Amino acid sequence: MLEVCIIGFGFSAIPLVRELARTQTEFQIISAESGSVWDRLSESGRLDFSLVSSFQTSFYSFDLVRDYEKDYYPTAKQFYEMHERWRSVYEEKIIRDFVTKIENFKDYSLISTRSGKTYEAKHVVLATGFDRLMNTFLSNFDNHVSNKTFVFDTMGDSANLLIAKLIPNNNKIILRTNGFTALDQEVQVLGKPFTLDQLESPNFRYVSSELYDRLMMSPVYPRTVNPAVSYNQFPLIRRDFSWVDSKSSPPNGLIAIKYWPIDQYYYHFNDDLENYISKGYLLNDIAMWLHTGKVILVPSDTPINFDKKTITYAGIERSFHQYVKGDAEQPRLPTILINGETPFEYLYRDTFMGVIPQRLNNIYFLGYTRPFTGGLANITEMQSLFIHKLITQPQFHQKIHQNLSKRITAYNQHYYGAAKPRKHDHTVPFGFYTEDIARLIGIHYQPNECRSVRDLLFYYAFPNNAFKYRLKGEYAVDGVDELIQKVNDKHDHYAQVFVQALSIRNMNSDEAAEWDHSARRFSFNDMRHKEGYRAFLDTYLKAYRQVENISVDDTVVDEEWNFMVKEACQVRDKVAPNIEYSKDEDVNKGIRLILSILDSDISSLPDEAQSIEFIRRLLQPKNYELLFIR
Ligand SMILES: Cc1cc2nc3c(=O)[nH]c(=O)nc-3n(C[C@H](O)[C@H](O)[C@H](O)COP(=O)(O)OP(=O)(O)OC[C@H]3O[C@@H](n4cnc5c(N)ncnc54)[C@H](O)[C@@H]3O)c2cc1C
Ligand SMILES: N[C@@H](Cc1c[nH]c2ccc(Br)cc12)C(=O)O
Repeated sequence: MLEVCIIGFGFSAIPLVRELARTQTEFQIISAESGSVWDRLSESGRLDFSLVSSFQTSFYSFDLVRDYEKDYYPTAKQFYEMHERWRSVYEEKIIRDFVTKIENFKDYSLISTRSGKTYEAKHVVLATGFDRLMNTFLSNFDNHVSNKTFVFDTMGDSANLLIAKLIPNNNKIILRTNGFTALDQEVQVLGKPFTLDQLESPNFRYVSSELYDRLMMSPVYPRTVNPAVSYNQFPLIRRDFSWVDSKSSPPNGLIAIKYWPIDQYYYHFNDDLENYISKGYLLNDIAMWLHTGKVILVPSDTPINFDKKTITYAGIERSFHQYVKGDAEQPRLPTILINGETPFEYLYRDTFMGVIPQRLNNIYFLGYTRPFTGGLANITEMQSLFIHKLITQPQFHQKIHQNLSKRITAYNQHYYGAAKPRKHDHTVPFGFYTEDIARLIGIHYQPNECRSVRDLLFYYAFPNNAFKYRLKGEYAVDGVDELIQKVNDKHDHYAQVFVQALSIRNMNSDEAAEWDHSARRFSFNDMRHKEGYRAFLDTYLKAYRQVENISVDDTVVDEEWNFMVKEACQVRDKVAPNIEYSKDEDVNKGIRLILSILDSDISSLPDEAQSIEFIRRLLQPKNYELLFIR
């Protein structure tokens, strides 16, 4: 009898397959001849974009320990090429077939395929990915279309990439939506670029949820009246967050689009523009789009007639080429029959950690948890270790399964509270989720075991990437020690984010919100760093056009657009003139102090002032309890 059957092989299954091979656990892989989105993109020649996520968080530890030399954003092509190298390694283990049904019994499953071949497996892993409605617009939709109006109903990473490809052909973009959360994928810290995922210091939640909340949420919730922030210049981008019923911030179920702010795009690519664009580094600055009016927001309830293909805003009945419904995404599960008979119904909240479903035996879900920021690799790598330990160690299987029902209840209380199930429940802050899996497995770190200030930085400030937990113990990866030193050496041991937490320990929500926005350039949606980039933007559009052999005339005028843009940008034409310290000042001093006491013993530190008292209490954080683990 087959010990393990993995269904679907793309990206998510790689780490688990690796661990099963290591313990010589008997496994077979079944995966469709047709492959995935990435093969459609490959063969239609549309691997012509880059990831929104850092190398550090998008490629697995066993690759990073060989190939990390610096932070960069991988291209679509580099991501697919990495899928194809790992497929080649394991191709002998893969049956090319399509699973149509799983019949789940007490300690085994009967798997049906389209060939009609049947397989019996004690443990079954689904790593089948998602059906995504937007994939067609990326796969197929045309790059010649020009000067048309498009209406999007929702704003996600796919819509934002499509908008990036549309804008250089003078296509006009209308977002009719109930707000969206966008974040600069990169932040300049004392002149050095940090991806946003490197600045979240998530283990500060254990100190207090209130402190973690005021440190993180001012770019998301409208807490500052600083007139430089997009959610003040363009109030329509604001969301209804009344659904949120949890002390854990940022909450599970929050989604953001991550985008290149034009200032950082310039710093990276100005020097060799066309060649960078040709590689898939595309400018997707939604905030620069709202600034220059190439995108406009209109109310959620703005009247639209699909019969005549017109939207009614600014007293103008406006004609559009295409309405884009908006990315719904569904896990590609085959029919699963409970005890051979009753169809299983998938709901994220009814699985433990997005992996273990109820009323099924020895069936695990790999790849159906989405990270709030950073790449999927961090999530799937930790899920792979969790599944590996559940499949190979019966004691661990029993320990998790015995009280599965109450772990799930305790998880849902902590992270969702009394909120109704939502379609984005599957979205988790990466640094909570990786840490949660690490504590479940026992490869986590103990704050009490920190000895030096250096150790405290590693524990609190070093990002909770999967490879953080493969330094030592049960799932150690060779070379992770040198990886961490490289990453620490390049990011000043994450002293800046440690200092951020220190700066707001004694503030309230509102004070923290003002402080986070006092910078010359604050991290997210800073509308002061747009105007001075218009010259660069034309160099960009021209370079893009040259790359894609496009002709277009920038003298054509859509006076109806102008009335709608000016109607749209009314609040901005009021607020932006009100524009015009602390964060820049506090960071620069804090970092000097911290770097000075790096190798100082914590326990020994004497009685600036209560910042030492605070640093000492980090050995004994008061909000460490996670009842889905304990
Ligand atoms: C446009 C786009 C951009 C993305 N950008 C990023 C990014 O910047 N950073 C990031 O970290 N992530 C990103 N992702 C998300 C993620 O990294 C990819 O979706 C990834 O391909 C998911 O890998 P997977 O193994 O879960 O699924 P897939 O890659 O889809 O692989 C699943 C495989 O299972 C097969 N299969 C499905 N059902 C069956 C069945 N019943 N029987 C047999 N075989 C089956 C499929 O044919 C496929 O070959 C992006 C996704 C998309 C679509
Ligand atoms: N005070 C932090 C906020 C931050 C940093 N990184 C983040 C990522 C997601 C979200 Br929501 C917030 C952040 C910063 O500005 O560096």
